[PDB]
Amino acid sequence: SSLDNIEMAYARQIYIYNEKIVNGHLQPNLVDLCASVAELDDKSISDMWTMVKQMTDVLLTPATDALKNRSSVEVRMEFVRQALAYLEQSYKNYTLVTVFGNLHQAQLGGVPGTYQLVRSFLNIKLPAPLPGLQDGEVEGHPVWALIYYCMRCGDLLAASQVVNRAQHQLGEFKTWFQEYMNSKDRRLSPATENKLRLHYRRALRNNTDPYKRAVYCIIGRCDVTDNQSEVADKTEDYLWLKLNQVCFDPQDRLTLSQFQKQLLEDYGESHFTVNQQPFLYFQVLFLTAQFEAAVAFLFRMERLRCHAVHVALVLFELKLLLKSSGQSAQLLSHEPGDPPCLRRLNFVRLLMLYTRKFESTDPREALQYFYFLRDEKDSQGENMFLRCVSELVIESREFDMILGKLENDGSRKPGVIDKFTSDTKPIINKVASVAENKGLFEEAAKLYDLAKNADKVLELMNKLLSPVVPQISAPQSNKERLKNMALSIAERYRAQGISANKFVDSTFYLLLDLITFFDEYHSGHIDRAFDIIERLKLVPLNQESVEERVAAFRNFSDEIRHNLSEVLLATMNILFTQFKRDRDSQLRSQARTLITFAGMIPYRTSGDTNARLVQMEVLMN
Amino acid sequence: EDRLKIDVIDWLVFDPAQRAEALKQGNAIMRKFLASKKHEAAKEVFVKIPQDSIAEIYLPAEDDNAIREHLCIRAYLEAHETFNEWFKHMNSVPQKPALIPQPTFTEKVAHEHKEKKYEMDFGIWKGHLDALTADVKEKMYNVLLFVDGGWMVDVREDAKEDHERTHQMVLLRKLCLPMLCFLLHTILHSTGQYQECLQLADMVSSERHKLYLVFSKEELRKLLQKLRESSLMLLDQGLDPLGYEIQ
Repeated sequence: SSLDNIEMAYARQIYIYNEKIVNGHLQPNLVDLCASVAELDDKSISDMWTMVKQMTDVLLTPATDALKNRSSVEVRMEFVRQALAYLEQSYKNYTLVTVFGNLHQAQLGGVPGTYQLVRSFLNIKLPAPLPGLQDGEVEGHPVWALIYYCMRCGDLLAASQVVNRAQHQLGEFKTWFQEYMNSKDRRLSPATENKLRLHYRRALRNNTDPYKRAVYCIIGRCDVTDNQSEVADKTEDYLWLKLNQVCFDPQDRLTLSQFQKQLLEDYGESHFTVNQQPFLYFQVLFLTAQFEAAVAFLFRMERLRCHAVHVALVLFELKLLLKSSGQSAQLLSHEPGDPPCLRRLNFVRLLMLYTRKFESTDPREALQYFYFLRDEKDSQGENMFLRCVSELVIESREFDMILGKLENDGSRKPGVIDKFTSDTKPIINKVASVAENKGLFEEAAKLYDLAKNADKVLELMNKLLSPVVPQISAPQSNKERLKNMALSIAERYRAQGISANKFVDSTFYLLLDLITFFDEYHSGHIDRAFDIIERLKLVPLNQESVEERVAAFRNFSDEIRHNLSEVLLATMNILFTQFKRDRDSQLRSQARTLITFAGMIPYRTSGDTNARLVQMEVLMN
Repeated sequence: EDRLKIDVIDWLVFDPAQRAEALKQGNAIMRKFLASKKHEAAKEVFVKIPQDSIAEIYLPAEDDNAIREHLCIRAYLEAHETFNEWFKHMNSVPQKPALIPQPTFTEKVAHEHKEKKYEMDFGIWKGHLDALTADVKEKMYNVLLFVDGGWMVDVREDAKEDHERTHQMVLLRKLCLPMLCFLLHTILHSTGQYQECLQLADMVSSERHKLYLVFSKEELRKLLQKLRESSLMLLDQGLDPLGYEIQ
């Protein structure tokens, strides 16, 4: 097996999600089905899916195009809020593990109020007082530190409580903050927003209290260039600092498009992967709505291929992933007729790479991933899922497992693909078609016979029999192994009343009779073998039938005319033997008949055959 | 391995400066196939040899013989191309009209016509036959009586030793000259030319060709039981064994 522990667990989860859609059940939450395995690994992966769920848990317009949802200002706004809510909660967990040694340890004693937690967080991260703080303290801590880390944790209420106990010190900041907490989308009114920004810009552009600076332009979304590096030293603190500063419809203003493009264009992977920590960059792209970038990026880490494919599937089963129309493009690209700030993922190629790894010895699991390509076609029109099953069968040669083995008793035990579509007639011909083009007739027959395509089964069975008609049928020979399959196809084609056009069909049952004629001839059962050839009315034995038999030879399958030479000789040698054992006249007359027939028929080795036939007739007299 | 050999010919034919080596090797290759009677094999090679090879090449003992051998081989092939046509025809004789005993007066007339049309076709199927018999015969005498030293027999005697080829040329004579004789006998007998059948015993025994040395003792007797058969039909006609009027 080519699948690692983690990859295998995901496969099982994707089998469920397929079993549900294959039986018409409720469309379960894919993101939940993937996070179910994440908990079996380190929290590096669990915290990823947590971000994936929260970033995709946005009210969408079902049955709407992918590009439309992702271009709409409506959806683009909720992404920023879902990310901020993740950066705030994520930071809140950092504040817990900073005070208590373990999340469990914090829980048993009880998670304290965000206010008392933050206070018990300031104790550690600033034990001694910084001399540059302003506006005094509140219950033993600087008022601005409390406000910042409370807003950072996302509890505006806890921050407003701090403000209520410092009404005299904070001046007019109270009426401004109380408006920020009330107004939605973390934005103030243009009039009041103007009043505070100008005040900050007036004489507080450079204040000795960094926490004061941070809060002001987090509330006013100002000084976008100043990264407030004094307080936002971590990467998440930067993302959170900026997403609280982005704006929507000219100076000192930043928008999501600029920010998202500004980040990866100027400070690409190189900047965010110098510490050899891959998820850091992924979180930067995913929490900025650049899902295709983050997916391709994370898909290149050979250790995190599994995770990047699935986060792509989630975005794909939620009409959020922007697929690349052309299949000839690179993995990541920007369509020419699209804005430059969005990118597109060649989803078809993405799955095709992941599959090649475990498609060789783990076919069942491969199909589960090929199903997601059911909705796509190629330039030639083939259904992508169907084509992927053809290529996977041509390579793996797993016919019984994937296509269903058709035993020699008339049964068709369904295969693994039967689960996904009930119309399995084309691919069985596709797979049968190539194997036919590769001279693998004995297989192409079994495959065509699996799809009950007798036109092709009998055609190929005619080719495999004609060479072996006069041969000696011996144990385990190529004659027995082909005759016995032909008879197993004759019964199942009569018991089920199946037949190809009379040309293909007539020749097929005719060869089977001839194969019996030589099997009796090679055994010495001369009398019995003579009777068979007489029924077939293939070789004339009375002079009257020569005219009609000669005309019939003209339109009989060349697979029959080929073996005419051996038939005449065996029949002659049959009469020849019976002569040495009135009757003499009758054999003599029949001997003549064979000669005149052979004389009027142009066929294989007519030279040596016509001569031998005449000699055997002379010895009779 | 058939293709390996028939394919090495196009490589030697491509370069006109090696036409003498292309022919020589073409001969060898066709000598192996002839011993197996692979005539479509031998001929598929025979066409690859440009039809104007002989003209251009113009002489070492190895080139005089290979030119002769090539034509010998063509004389042999053409003696099988025309026989298989002739033989194919011998086996396509117009069939007698079918009889409908107790006929209606309708079936009586359809049959008076089918019987009169057949008595036109059988005349032409002797017509086409005679012309395919006159032609296949000529070819069989071009091989059997090959001009200037017999078939597959070098005229040039100053080449360097090639036991493989030389013994391949003796063999080809012992496989194919008994076999061409027996065919010609079958052609002469099939067309009722019995007097001439018996005159195969002059051709063979002849000291001019010494064809009888290419025969095994068994093959001889067989040819002698073939001629005694033509003789019979000559008695049935009222003539002596050899076809001459009984005075």
